[PDB]
Amino acid sequence: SSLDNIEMAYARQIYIYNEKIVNGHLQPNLVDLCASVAELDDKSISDMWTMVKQMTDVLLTPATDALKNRSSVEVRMEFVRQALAYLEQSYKNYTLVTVFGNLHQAQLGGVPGTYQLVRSFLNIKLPAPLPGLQDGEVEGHPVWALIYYCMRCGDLLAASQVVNRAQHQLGEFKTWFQEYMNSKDRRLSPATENKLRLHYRRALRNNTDPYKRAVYCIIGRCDVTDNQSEVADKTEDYLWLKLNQVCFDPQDRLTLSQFQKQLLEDYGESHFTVNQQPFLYFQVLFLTAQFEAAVAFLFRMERLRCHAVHVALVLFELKLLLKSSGQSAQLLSHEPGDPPCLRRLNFVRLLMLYTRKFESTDPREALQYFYFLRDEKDSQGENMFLRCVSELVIESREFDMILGKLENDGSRKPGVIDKFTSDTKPIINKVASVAENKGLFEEAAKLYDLAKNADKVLELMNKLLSPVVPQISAPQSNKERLKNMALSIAERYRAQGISANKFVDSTFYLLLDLITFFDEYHSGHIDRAFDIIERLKLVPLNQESVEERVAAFRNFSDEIRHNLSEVLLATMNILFTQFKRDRDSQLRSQARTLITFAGMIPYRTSGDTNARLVQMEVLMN
Amino acid sequence: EDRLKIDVIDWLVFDPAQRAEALKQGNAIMRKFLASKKHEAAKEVFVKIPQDSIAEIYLPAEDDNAIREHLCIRAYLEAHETFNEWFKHMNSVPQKPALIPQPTFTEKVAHEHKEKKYEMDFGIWKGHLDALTADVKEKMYNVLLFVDGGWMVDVREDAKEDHERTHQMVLLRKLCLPMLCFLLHTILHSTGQYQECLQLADMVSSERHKLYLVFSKEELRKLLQKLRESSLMLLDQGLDPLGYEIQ
Repeated sequence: SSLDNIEMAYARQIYIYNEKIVNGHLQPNLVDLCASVAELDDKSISDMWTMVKQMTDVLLTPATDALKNRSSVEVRMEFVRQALAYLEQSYKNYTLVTVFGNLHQAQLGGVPGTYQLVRSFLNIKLPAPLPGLQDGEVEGHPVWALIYYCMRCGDLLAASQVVNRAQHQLGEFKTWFQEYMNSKDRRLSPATENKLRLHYRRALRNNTDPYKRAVYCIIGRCDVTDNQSEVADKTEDYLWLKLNQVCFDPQDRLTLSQFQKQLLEDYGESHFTVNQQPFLYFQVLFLTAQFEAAVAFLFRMERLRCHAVHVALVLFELKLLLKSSGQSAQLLSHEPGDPPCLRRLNFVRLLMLYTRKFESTDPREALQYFYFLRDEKDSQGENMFLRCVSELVIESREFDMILGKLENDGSRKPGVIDKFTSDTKPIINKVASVAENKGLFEEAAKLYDLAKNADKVLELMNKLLSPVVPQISAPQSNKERLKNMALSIAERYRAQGISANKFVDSTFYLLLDLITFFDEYHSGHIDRAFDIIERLKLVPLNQESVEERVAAFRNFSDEIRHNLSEVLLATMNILFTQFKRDRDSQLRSQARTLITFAGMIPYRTSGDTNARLVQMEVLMN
Repeated sequence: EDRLKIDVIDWLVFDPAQRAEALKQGNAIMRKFLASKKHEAAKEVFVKIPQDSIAEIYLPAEDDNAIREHLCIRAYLEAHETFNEWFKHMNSVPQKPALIPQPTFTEKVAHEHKEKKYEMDFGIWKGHLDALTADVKEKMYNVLLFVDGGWMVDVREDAKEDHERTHQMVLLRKLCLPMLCFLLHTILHSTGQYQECLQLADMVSSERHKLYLVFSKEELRKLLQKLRESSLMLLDQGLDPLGYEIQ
């Protein structure tokens, strides 16, 4: 097996999600089905899916195009809020593990109020007082530190409580903050927003209290260039600092498009992967709505291929992933007729790479991933899922497992693909078609016979029999192994009343009779073998039938005319033997008949055959 | 391995400066196939040899013989191309009209016509036959009586030793000259030319060709039981064994 522990667990989860859609059940939450395995690994992966769920848990317009949802200002706004809510909660967990040694340890004693937690967080991260703080303290801590880390944790209420106990010190900041907490989308009114920004810009552009600076332009979304590096030293603190500063419809203003493009264009992977920590960059792209970038990026880490494919599937089963129309493009690209700030993922190629790894010895699991390509076609029109099953069968040669083995008793035990579509007639011909083009007739027959395509089964069975008609049928020979399959196809084609056009069909049952004629001839059962050839009315034995038999030879399958030479000789040698054992006249007359027939028929080795036939007739007299 | 050999010919034919080596090797290759009677094999090679090879090449003992051998081989092939046509025809004789005993007066007339049309076709199927018999015969005498030293027999005697080829040329004579004789006998007998059948015993025994040395003792007797058969039909006609009027 080519699948690692983690990859295998995901496969099982994707089998469920397929079993549900294959039986018409409720469309379960894919993101939940993937996070179910994440908990079996380190929290590096669990915290990823947590971000994936929260970033995709946005009210969408079902049955709407992918590009439309992702271009709409409506959806683009909720992404920023879902990310901020993740950066705030994520930071809140950092504040817990900073005070208590373990999340469990914090829980048993009880998670304290965000206010008392933050206070018990300031104790550690600033034990001694910084001399540059302003506006005094509140219950033993600087008022601005409390406000910042409370807003950072996302509890505006806890921050407003701090403000209520410092009404005299904070001046007019109270009426401004109380408006920020009330107004939605973390934005103030243009009039009041103007009043505070100008005040900050007036004489507080450079204040000795960094926490004061941070809060002001987090509330006013100002000084976008100043990264407030004094307080936002971590990467998440930067993302959170900026997403609280982005704006929507000219100076000192930043928008999501600029920010998202500004980040990866100027400070690409190189900047965010110098510490050899891959998820850091992924979180930067995913929490900025650049899902295709983050997916391709994370898909290149050979250790995190599994995770990047699935986060792509989630975005794909939620009409959020922007697929690349052309299949000839690179993995990541920007369509020419699209804005430059969005990118597109060649989803078809993405799955095709992941599959090649475990498609060789783990076919069942491969199909589960090929199903997601059911909705796509190629330039030639083939259904992508169907084509992927053809290529996977041509390579793996797993016919019984994937296509269903058709035993020699008339049964068709369904295969693994039967689960996904009930119309399995084309691919069985596709797979049968190539194997036919590769001279693998004995297989192409079994495959065509699996799809009950007798036109092709009998055609190929005619080719495999004609060479072996006069041969000696011996144990385990190529004659027995082909005759016995032909008879197993004759019964199942009569018991089920199946037949190809009379040309293909007539020749097929005719060869089977001839194969019996030589099997009796090679055994010495001369009398019995003579009777068979007489029924077939293939070789004339009375002079009257020569005219009609000669005309019939003209339109009989060349697979029959080929073996005419051996038939005449065996029949002659049959009469020849019976002569040495009135009757003499009758054999003599029949001997003549064979000669005149052979004389009027142009066929294989007519030279040596016509001569031998005449000699055997002379010895009779 | 058939293709390996028939394919090495196009490589030697491509370069006109090696036409003498292309022919020589073409001969060898066709000598192996002839011993197996692979005539479509031998001929598929025979066409690859440009039809104007002989003209251009113009002489070492190895080139005089290979030119002769090539034509010998063509004389042999053409003696099988025309026989298989002739033989194919011998086996396509117009069939007698079918009889409908107790006929209606309708079936009586359809049959008076089918019987009169057949008595036109059988005349032409002797017509086409005679012309395919006159032609296949000529070819069989071009091989059997090959001009200037017999078939597959070098005229040039100053080449360097090639036991493989030389013994391949003796063999080809012992496989194919008994076999061409027996065919010609079958052609002469099939067309009722019995007097001439018996005159195969002059051709063979002849000291001019010494064809009888290419025969095994068994093959001889067989040819002698073939001629005694033509003789019979000559008695049935009222003539002596050899076809001459009984005075």
